Amino acid sequence: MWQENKSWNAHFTEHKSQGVVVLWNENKQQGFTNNLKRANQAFLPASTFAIPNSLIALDLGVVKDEHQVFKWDGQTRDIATWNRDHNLITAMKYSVVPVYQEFARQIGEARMSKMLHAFDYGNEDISGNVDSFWLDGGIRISATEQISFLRKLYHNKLHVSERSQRIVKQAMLTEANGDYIIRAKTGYSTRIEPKIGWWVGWVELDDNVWFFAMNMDMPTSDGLGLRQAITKEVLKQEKIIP
Amino acid sequence: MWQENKSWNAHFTEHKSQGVVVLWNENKQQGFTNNLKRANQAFLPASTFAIPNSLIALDLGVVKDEHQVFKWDGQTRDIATWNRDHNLITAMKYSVVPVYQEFARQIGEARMSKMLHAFDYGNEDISGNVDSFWLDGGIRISATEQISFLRKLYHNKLHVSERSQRIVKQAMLTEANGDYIIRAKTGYSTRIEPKIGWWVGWVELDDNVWFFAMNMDMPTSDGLGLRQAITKEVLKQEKIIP
Ligand SMILES: *C(=O)[C@H]([C@@H](C)O)[C@H]1CC(SCCNC=N)=C(C(=O)O)N1
Ligand SMILES: *C(=O)[C@H]([C@@H](C)O)[C@H]1CC(SCCNC=N)=C(C(=O)O)N1
Ligand SMILES: [Cl-]
Ligand SMILES: [Cl-]
Ligand SMILES: [Cl-]
Ligand SMILES: [Cl-]
Repeated sequence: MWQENKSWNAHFTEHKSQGVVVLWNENKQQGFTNNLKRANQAFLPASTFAIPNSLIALDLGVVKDEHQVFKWDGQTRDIATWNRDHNLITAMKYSVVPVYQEFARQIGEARMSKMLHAFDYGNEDISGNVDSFWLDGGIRISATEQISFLRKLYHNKLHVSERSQRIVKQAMLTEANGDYIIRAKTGYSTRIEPKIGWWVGWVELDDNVWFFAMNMDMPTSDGLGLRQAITKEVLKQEKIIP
Repeated sequence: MWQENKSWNAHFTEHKSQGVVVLWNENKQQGFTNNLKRANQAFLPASTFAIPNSLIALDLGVVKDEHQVFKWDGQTRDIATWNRDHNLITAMKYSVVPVYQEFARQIGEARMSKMLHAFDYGNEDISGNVDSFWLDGGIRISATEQISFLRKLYHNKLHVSERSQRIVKQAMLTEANGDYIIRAKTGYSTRIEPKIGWWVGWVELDDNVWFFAMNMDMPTSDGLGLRQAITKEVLKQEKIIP
């Protein structure tokens, strides 16, 4: 099921990094990883929680559709792309935490807990503030657990409406060309050590789908680009992308 | 509120070509073109008919979803990408005419005629073979009529299910990056003169949608890349994409 290829460790050590890459081949039902222990270590999801958050908000009617405008509250925050109006698409593209905090408040602790357990999402513990539990609370998820959750979302197998899953997968669109399509979500956990960066999603090919989930130590914000770069080095090495 | 900007003709003249580019700014509700007369001139849709054809097939249940396999009939044809199995996604990516001909045969003349009237699609005339009318029959559509049809599709306003419109817009995915998303469909009309190439779709920005419809004379197949190249030249000039 899960095959450890320690050869991939060079992709982190060459960048003075520490992390895990997890790949799942949907057609052969095989998984690969550089580090089995870290692949099964759970971390704060950070902005990768935007995928289950958006799913629940859509299914419960908190969000009508991907065109609904969420107004900026006129308060300037550190990330410049946050200080403007957003919809479901740009909220995910720019990881607009205040938009998702409002989602969680409208969803409520009771319904958030039931959906996360139905999703089998991580440890299913929303301990902490309902608007911040994925940033400084008790919810934790591993790379392999991200893969399992994403595989259900791809097949529309999650216990929400098919429309909700289609819309969220549309918002996950990150990159597309004649060779591949990448639907993914970035993450950056900073409020509790260890500071890590996430990148989870999948690569759609013509005749296969390659799921991926990676996290890596992120002591400073200068290495955020390594999240996508290290993953693409593994995808290139594995003949998945040219 | 159309605006004719003959400056764009240089993008055609540089390649010793002739054609029309039509842009629609959805936010401002204003249009732009290099040739107003040709913008309203109707041609055979050719493979751009894959958009309404897939919509009808999905809504009628002829296609269950985007994963359903349409097996190759065994006949070797000129374009090698046609000689394999395809789903709704790869059929649109490779413009696999035999797949779409099979769609039209299962839809039938009566249901195809009424769907096109409901769509207000072009001259709504499906005269000819039920599996070739968009290639050598009587159906005609202009660039401005293509944009009219695409704007309804973008807002889920066509008189089919919202699900079928979402799936087709997923199949239209052509290119995406951090700057823009393009959902579009190419076309090459070769059976009846004049030989023309098509490119219709839209460019999704964070804050706006730019619908485009272009057609150009295509005497030989070696200029097909000019369909996207000239459109991007126009999009770059108007500061729509970097
Ligand atoms: C989610 O992981 C976070 C949020 C919890 O802070 C957001 C913030 C960022 S990048 C912030 C720094 N930008 C430039 N220096 C991301 C991200 O994934 O890029 N998500
Ligand atoms: C639709 O417009 C046609 C069909 C009617 O033949 C298909 C064929 C092509 S050409 C593919 C590349 N051939 C040589 N380079 C297209 C197209 O739009 O590219 N659609
Ligand atoms: Cl978030
Ligand atoms: Cl959608
Ligand atoms: Cl076709
Ligand atoms: Cl999409």
